Amino acid sequence: KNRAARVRVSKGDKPVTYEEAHAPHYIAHRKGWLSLHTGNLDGEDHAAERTVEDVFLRKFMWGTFPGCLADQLVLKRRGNQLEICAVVLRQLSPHKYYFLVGYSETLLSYFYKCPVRLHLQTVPSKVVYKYL
Amino acid sequence: HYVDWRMWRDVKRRKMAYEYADERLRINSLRKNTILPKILQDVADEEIAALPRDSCPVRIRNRCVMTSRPRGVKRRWRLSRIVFRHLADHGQLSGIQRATW
Amino acid sequence: EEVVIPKKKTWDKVAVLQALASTVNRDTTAVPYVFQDDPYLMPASSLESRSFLLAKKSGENVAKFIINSYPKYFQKDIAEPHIPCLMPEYFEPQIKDISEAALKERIELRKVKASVDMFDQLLQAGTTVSLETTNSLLDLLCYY
Amino acid sequence: SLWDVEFAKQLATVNEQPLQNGFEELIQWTKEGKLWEFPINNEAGFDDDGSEFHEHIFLEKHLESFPKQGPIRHFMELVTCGLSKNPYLSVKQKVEHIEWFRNYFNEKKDILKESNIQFN
Amino acid sequence: PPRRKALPPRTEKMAVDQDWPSVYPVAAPFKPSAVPLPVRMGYPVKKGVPMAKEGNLELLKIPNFLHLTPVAIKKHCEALKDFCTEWPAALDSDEKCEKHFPIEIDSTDYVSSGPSVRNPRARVVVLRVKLSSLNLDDHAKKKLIKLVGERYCKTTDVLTIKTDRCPLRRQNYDYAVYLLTVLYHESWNTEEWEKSK
Amino acid sequence: VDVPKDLTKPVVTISDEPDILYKRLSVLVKGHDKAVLDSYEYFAVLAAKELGISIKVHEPPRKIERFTLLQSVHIYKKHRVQYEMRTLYRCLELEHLTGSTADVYLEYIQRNLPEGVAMEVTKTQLEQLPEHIKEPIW
Amino acid sequence: SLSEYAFRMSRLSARLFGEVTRPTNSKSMKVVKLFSELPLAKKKETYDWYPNHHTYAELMQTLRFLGLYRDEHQDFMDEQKRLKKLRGKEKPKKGEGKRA
Ligand SMILES: [Mg+2]
Ligand SMILES: [Mg+2]
Repeated sequence: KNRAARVRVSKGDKPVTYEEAHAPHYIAHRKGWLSLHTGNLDGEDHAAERTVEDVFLRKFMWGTFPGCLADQLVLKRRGNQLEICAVVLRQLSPHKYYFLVGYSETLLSYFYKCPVRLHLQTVPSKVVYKYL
Repeated sequence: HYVDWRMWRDVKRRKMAYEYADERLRINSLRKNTILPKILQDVADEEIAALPRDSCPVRIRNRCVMTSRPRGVKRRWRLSRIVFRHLADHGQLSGIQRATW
Repeated sequence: EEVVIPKKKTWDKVAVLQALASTVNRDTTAVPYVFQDDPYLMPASSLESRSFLLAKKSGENVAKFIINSYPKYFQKDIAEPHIPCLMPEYFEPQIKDISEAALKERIELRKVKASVDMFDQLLQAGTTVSLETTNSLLDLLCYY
Repeated sequence: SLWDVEFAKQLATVNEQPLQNGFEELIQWTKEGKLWEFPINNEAGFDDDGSEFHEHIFLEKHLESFPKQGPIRHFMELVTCGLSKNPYLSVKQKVEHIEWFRNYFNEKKDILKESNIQFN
Repeated sequence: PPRRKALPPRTEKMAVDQDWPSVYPVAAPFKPSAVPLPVRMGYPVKKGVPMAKEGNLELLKIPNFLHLTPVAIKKHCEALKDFCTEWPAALDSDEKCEKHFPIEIDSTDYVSSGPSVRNPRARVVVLRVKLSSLNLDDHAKKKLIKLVGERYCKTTDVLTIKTDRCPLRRQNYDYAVYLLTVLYHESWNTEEWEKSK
Repeated sequence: VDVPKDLTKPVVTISDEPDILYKRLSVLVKGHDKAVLDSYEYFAVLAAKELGISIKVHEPPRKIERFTLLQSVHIYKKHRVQYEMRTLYRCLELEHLTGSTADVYLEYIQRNLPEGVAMEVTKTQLEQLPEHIKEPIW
Repeated sequence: SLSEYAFRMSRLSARLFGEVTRPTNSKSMKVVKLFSELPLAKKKETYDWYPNHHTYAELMQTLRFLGLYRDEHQDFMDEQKRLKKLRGKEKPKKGEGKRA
């Protein structure tokens, strides 16, 4: 039996979100993609470069915001601009959020030579789609 | 800080192949024609053989840039099949979905 | 028959953006644009507003300090056309030779202590110093 | 002068206000060069030293040292034709290839003398 | 003291009659605290309802057209109308356009995403001209057709020249014009070896 | 009440050179979402109608690129997992516009182009015969 | 195969459009082919194949030492190494040959 990115059943007290509860065969049927770019299009290029950038950005954000991210990240590219959208918690103080946001945006912009803009949506707790 | 010594050697081969690349092109141009005298072509053959081994472009292998897997790698994304499937199933690859028809 | 070709109008590279900006108007319910648009992240008072901006500026300074301290991690151009601002910053006297040209370099870099010490060493060496360079050094010392 | 530069900075400071909207941020990015200049040209910021089509293509002017007759001329005609058809190379490197062939033939003139060929 | 409490969403402060283009000036990620729309997205669970906009990652994963409302589009076009000229009235039909401008130039610009914008496909220049417009007699017409070969389509009586050797689009355009000029001049020119036809 | 009293309109300067004439502009947008393309098409059509540009929109046939990979990590060649990438095309052809109008329209649509959508714009520039080709001097 | 008029017309066309004037053979045409395209080694895909793992590792290592990046994997490795040292299994130093 397949076990690719599937959250298996449990006692029933395990909370899951919409993204992690849906199996990969539901992609483009019930849930969309976590990253949008023109690399994976007919005639376009730099698909490998976008993939490497996306992987590094997700790891960088995960380590830069420990215990903050609730769900996955939404990465968008429009021309030269890069948009990183994250759903975070509210445990940390706003001063720490603003300090990290300014530091992360500046560091990523200089590293990837493109304007990087970070947007945060704070939630009281991790949203539970269902209990598996 | 690369994945393994095999990847490190491949990087060195790519660097040494990027260097001496124009020199190989110029010498091989002499070797790949019948207009030039045969003695000059043989000298060009000796020169290109005396060139460093790692500068040969056929010693470069398209390994995975995540797990250093020498085979099962898609060239468009430069990823091994297992890493590519893992990212695709998670949904981190744009415009990639399961094929059903 | 003759066709009348209209003259080519010209505008600045930001003229369209300025026109689009003029279309929209100031909104009242919104907070200042510098802050986030999240209910938890939006400032509540003026003191919170100032503190959040200072924290964000502090983060930018920390990021800039890291970039300047470790330029080698960001020396990889991947953007075309080149973006000079998004590059590592260098503020060091690369030319270590004791000469007028390197002294002028330190004057441009605004290294007051290095420039005056180098000027003293140059004077002790006996090599001539241009009047313009001396005046430039005085301007740097007077301001700092 | 330095004082005038600082005076200009002070004038910028008193005329400087925090960004008020996304359009202003895009305008600032465009002026700073961080953002592209729409419409997209796909060639902005790239000039091959202002060279023209005749300089890029017609490279026969660089074969003056090379003999105009013989197998060497035939080989160089092939090389120049390939360089002219190449779109990924600049004029500087195209000449550099010709310079390398001229130097190589000069070094190997003795072999050419054996094969009854004269270079330069 | 208790943890900092998030303020109520500003949609409450927003009124029914509002300048929505001002609320969403540019393209921005979806914000439930700023969008006064009770939009739900997500596949419902058994005896369930689609997830609310708060914390809905699926809504965030949609490129929103809030900044492109019809009112905003009309206002933006009205401001940008000052930047546009008027097409000539005499060139009413394509026949008149062909009559006054026999030469047509085709080039392609590509819009991509990423730090780099360079694209080698932007150097291709296509020049189309009908040989009927060109001042060609019998000898020049026949010689030009033989020289160009497959570059000329007899059914459309159109000569098409594609230039991609030059690195720059302007250089390709200059080379294309130069090729057309030399082809025309050489076609009109008569050579002695042509007598052996 | 707190509205700006005066607004500084962007400066538009008319040069002395004739504007470039474009016979037809073919704007082809590639994407993975048909609804996004439909929304972008409606936005582009509305903008063209407001600016008075004649525009025709049609849907080129879609392309699907499929490939297969091993389902497992070892000794399971028989079982495969198949992936695909769907590229949907939408072509908007605008005719009888000048260079200035085309430049403004392109800049407006490109800035409003959503993420994950590629645009290819094909030009059709009208030109006269060159001076050298006017008459057979040779 | 072709008449003299056709041959000279074809040669004139080759001169006009930039092709090789002389009647070369297939082997000799490789000289034109080699210089008409970038070498595979010189292509950007070849040398810029791997990302700079030295940069992507040292930069994160510097950030972690500066207290701006938390690595769960590195914390796991450090904790396991500390526990092994407490248990007794410590890494032998270079030049300390247990078997020697
Ligand atoms: Mg099975
Ligand atoms: Mg191999």
